[PDB]
Amino acid sequence: DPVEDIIHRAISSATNVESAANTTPSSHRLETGRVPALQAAETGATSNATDENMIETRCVVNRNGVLETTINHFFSRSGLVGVVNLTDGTGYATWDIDIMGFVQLRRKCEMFTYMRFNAEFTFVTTTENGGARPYMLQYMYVPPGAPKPTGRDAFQWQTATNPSVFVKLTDPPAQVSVPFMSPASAYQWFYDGYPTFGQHPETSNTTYGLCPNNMMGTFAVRVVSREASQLKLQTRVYMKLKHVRAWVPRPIRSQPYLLKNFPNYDSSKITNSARDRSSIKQAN
Amino acid sequence: ETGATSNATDENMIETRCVVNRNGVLETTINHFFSRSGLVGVVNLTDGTGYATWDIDIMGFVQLRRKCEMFTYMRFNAEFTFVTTTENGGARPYM
Amino acid sequence: LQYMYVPPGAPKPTGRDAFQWQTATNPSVFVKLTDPPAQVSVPFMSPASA
Amino acid sequence: SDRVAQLTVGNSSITTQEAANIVLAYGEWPEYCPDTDATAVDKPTRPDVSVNRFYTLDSKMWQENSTGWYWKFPDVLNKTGVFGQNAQFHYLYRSGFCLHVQCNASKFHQGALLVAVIPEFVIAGRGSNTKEAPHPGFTTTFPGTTGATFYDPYVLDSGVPLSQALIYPHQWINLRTNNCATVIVPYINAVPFDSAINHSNFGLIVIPVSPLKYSSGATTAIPITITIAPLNSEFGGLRQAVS
Amino acid sequence: NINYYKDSYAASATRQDFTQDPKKFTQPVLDSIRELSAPLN
Amino acid sequence: NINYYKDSYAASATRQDFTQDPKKFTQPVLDSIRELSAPLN
Amino acid sequence: GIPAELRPGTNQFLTTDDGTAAPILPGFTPTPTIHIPGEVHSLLELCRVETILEVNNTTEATGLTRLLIPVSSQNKADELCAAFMVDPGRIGPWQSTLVGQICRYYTQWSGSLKVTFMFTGSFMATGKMLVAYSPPGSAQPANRETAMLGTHVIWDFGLQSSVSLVIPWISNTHFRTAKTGGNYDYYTAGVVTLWYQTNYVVPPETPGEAYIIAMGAAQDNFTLKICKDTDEVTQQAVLQ
Amino acid sequence: GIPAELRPGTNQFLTTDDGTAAPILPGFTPTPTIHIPGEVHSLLELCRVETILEVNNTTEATGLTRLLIPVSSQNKADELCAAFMVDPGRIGPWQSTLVGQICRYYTQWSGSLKVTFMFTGSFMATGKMLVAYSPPGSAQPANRETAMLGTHVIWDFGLQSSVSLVIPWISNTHFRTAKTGGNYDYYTAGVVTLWYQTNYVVPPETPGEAYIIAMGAAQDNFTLKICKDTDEVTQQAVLQ
Amino acid sequence: GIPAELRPGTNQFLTTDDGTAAPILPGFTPTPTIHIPGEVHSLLELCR
Amino acid sequence: ETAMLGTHVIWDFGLQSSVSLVIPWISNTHFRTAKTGGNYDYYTAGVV
Ligand SMILES: CCCCCCCCCCCCC/C=C/[C@H](O)[C@H](N)CO
Ligand SMILES: CCCCCCCCCCCCC/C=C/[C@H](O)[C@H](N)CO
Repeated sequence: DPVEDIIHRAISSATNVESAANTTPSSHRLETGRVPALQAAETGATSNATDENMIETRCVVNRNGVLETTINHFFSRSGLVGVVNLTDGTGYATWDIDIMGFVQLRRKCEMFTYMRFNAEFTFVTTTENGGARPYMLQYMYVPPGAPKPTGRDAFQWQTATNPSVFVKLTDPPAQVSVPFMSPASAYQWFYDGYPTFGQHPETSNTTYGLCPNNMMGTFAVRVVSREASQLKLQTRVYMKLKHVRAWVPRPIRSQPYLLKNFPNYDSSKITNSARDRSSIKQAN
Repeated sequence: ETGATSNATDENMIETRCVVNRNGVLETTINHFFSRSGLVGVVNLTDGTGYATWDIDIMGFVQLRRKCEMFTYMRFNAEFTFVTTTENGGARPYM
Repeated sequence: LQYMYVPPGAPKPTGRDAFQWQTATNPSVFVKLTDPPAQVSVPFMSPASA
Repeated sequence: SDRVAQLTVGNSSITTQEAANIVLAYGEWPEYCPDTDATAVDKPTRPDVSVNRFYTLDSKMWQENSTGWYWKFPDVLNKTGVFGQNAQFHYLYRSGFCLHVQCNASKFHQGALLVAVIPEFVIAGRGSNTKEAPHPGFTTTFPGTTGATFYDPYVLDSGVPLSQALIYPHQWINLRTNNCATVIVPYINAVPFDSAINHSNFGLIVIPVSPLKYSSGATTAIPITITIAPLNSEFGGLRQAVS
Repeated sequence: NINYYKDSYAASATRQDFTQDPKKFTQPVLDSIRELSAPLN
Repeated sequence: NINYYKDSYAASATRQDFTQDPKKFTQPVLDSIRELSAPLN
Repeated sequence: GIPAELRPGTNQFLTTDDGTAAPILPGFTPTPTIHIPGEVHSLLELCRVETILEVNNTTEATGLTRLLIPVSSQNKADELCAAFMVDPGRIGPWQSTLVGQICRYYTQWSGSLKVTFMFTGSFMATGKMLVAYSPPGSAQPANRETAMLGTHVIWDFGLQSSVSLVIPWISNTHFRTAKTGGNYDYYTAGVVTLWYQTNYVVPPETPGEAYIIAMGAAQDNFTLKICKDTDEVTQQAVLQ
Repeated sequence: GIPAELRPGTNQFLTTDDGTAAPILPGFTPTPTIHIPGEVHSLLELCRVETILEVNNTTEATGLTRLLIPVSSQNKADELCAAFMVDPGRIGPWQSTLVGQICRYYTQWSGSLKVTFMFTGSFMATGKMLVAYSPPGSAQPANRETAMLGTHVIWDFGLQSSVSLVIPWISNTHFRTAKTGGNYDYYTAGVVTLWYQTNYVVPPETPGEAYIIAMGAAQDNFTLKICKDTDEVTQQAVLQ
Repeated sequence: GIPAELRPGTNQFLTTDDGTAAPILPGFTPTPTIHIPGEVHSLLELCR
Repeated sequence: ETAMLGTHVIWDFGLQSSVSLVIPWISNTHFRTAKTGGNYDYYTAGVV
């Protein structure tokens, strides 16, 4: 009775798969019209020709494990993400928490665009000659907006609101757990965009690709003492990705790395993906 | 002038949509706000009168004082921790 | 000290402070000399059945 | 019954007689934002006819020595039509797309294109500096309707090889088999609504892998036209115009 | 399956996932193709 | 939810509070006002 | 005994940690509780109470004059009265509120806000005002035909001497990091420019310079995520 | 207290270990999840997607020419077109695939493989090709009468422009260590020599030089055992 | 935490001792067993 | 780029050698007077 036109699913299906797939026995095909070997790669789909329809196979009850290949068992292996150098005699050292600076764990994380995980940090602090001297350290976590410490014995080390860890050099290394601290719903490693409005330049726009949903703060460290002790330190920070979910896979890096935040490469030296051989007509 | 705040909700000012909100109001309570240990006193001991005292008054350091001056009456338990070092960093086996 | 385990095919370390010691995928154990000795368990890692 | 198709969206329709198939990106359809995932508290606008229709861009001539091309979405439609006016008055934005790349050639021509869709496609600079450093200009990152030619298509101008770029949603335009590629893409972002001016979600890319070859006497001018269309688009946060 | 804190992110790794769904990456097409037929007809 | 001493103050933090009552600070008036009416009449 | 093996994190002192500790006084029974009025249970009871903004924070006022916004009879139409950003946790008028001082202990606020304007002129003075919130994507609106496009409330002076503009929650992300000014203008939220709708009309023998006291609080869906230390404090000694 | 006694492995830090750790922020509730399309659950979703091999990895191509295999009209019969080893985890054409780059993070692969050839010539050009896999025990076959004895698929050019040779899993051991080239040729798997079945026949006024794009993926029974670090990466600084 | 007190025999390494140890590879599933003839179960099969 | 904004049909040459653009009835009035060219351009209908 009123205006009528105001009144007016998916494809994939997940299966719990425990072991690898089996193989059923086959026979020989002598008939026309039914062909499993001819494909069309232009349709954007991969080939679906199974090996029972190409050759004659046997019955194999397959008992291999598909457990270690999941994204939880692949990323729950802690690797180095930052090295903080402290020379005492300004007395302290800070570290902007950015794990895109070391290349063993970066390339594993660049397989995907969006990742949602918890972390588990570990701080292995030594001296420059090996370590083990009984001095006491303090590790603050400074969130974005909190005042960073400006002295060896400044008042920001009172630490009444934000977390901190007291541990000696001669103890086992300190280890905490860190939740999902981003304001978005996933850490994105590739942000094709600009953070602010305005006229963006042509020569050197250092803001392209800056994602402020990933900047998580500052990690500060000092030696808990009054008089300046004279000993050079290094901490090493190891991040273990746990409870991890990943979205939108992308190809893996093939060019050698350059800057932390920007995916630069040089165009004058492009390394080939496959190392060369003599000719195409021989295999070795 | 009535001493009350405004009660105008945003559904009565503009046209809104249906939002099922799932944000956490847990970390803002007064237990999770004050259960974070901060510095309240520094006791200096130079041996050679041989001892040192400290009148227990936490109104001397300003990080934890200003959090406690939001309220007039407070009733709590405490949990002290004593981090003792030397003047050059610490770790000498004395009792 | 640091004890890495390098599987067959993984790059062996070529320096005292090389980049293979970042250890983002394969296992490693950090332990001092003055701790009790480190101890792990290792499964059946052969491609055959014995 | 599979090579013939028609795609009617809005007041526009595309016919084809030599198609291959239609690809849904990641197996999902573009839809509106549900109430359990929305974070704004205003009511969105949904024009649904005036903004969901096939917009035809300009044509790119394909030659012997073409190194390839890339557009940013929704960058190319911020200045065309009523979608270009709703994406300037409104701060927030959400949509899907439906892409269609036409390229015909005769029975005596040969070659192949790779039409893929890359979410969050970040352009790299081309210098051997370790900090200053070179960064791409604004007309290179956000090119507009005229697109931009690749400098190094082997690494997709991002240090990432083309040989693995079939993990993205894609089709092929093989000139002996088909003449058109169709990819339907949902909304892929870490936030439910995001700005349509700062942030372009994905980038369409057409790269000729095997080159165009033809014997003498054939038609030398082979153009590539691209016709795109928003689907299930909705806006929010009304204000004055910012381009 | 144990936790000593009330915070759910301080726990160890959770239960195993055991699932995969390759049909959204391998065959993301509308007209579903069979194996024993020609994909273009 | 564990304690190793008989003294109740040696325990950890207790159960969560989950309640708030803002009507004693926001609207502490006798004549209760509605929203859709004029507050002075 | 039970064969145990130690893990990393042994012998450390995490400040925010939640563990037991040995009591000093066994058998202790404290002083009994009495009823004391006005108990808080969370800090979102305190962020809903309207407190005064310092909109007139220029270098000329220097005192209690800083709290109030002047109005008068204008010769031209279309004119502007005041303007301020909407950012709890930014330098400016919000810094003198309970919302703007509790959102400095916390990172990543979320939710709507509200701004209440009270008019402190005489009874015989009449007028109308336009109060407009404009979401980000541009600079402060230059005239009334631009600021009328955003969210706005037209306010008539009368017996009910107070209006309230409810600033909605329009955002792309669920949370805004509450630290802004540099490259963090990705998290800004907008302006509340005040415009003359008609005029400030006044009879003879009545003062032609009136004031407006502006207030600010948060709505019912306001939250705060990550607790940090505030930057409003300095110290250089022990307070002997 | 409880009488405990410590064991070896005390105070160590195993990187792959699975234990709890003390949280820094109590009472934390993160930002809620939304629906983002295309979630992976394991890496065997990524090893089934066909990506392009670089069969023409000579020292002459230098670019995007490296991906494609040339065909033309031959004067003699029986001739060879291309050849490559079957070893995910060996230097050569497999190194530019998702299979050949995820099988470098893992030791000891297992299962079948598949190679899809797409022909990018003109419509009027016809021909037939022989695609032969030969199990190990010898060198690359020298003529077509030797390579016809192994597993092979005869492919006719036509409207369906793609064939797929499914390389079966023929092995003595359950797993192949994915590092080979020296004394580890105990774990090699074979060659995929391409032979002309008849010819590349072409009408007049049609180009007589066509190309083939070769693709590669893994079957449904493909697994990977021991996780290690990849050798494709170098670093000599901190990336300032 | 739980108030514990240590005993003698702390931090030693007895070779014949029977205790657990932390695994290096989580989620590991080995190569499946086949039937190989002639399995021993004790050394008194060999002394006869 | 201007004519693509109106009603349009993209036509591919092939075995089906004919397309048909259906010009819809878009008008303010119910009828158009069928005499036009001067001041009667109030009743015009468009271009193909
Ligand atoms: C006393 C404890 C101090 C250490 C606590 C560190 C907590 C902050 C960690 C936040 C989560 C990881 C940081 C973000 C990951 C990547 O680096 C960024 N997304 C960079 O793009
Ligand atoms: C061996 C243990 C020695 C340390 C034991 C200290 C117990 C005394 C603590 C009493 C409770 C806190 C003291 C009172 C808090 C504020 O400083 C005062 N109200 C100051 O106004």
